[PDB]
Amino acid sequence: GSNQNNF
Ligand SMILES: [Zn+2]
Repeated sequence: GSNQNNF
């Protein structure tokens, strides 16, 4: 699975 962090 792909991941995205929007800090
Ligand atoms: Zn993954």
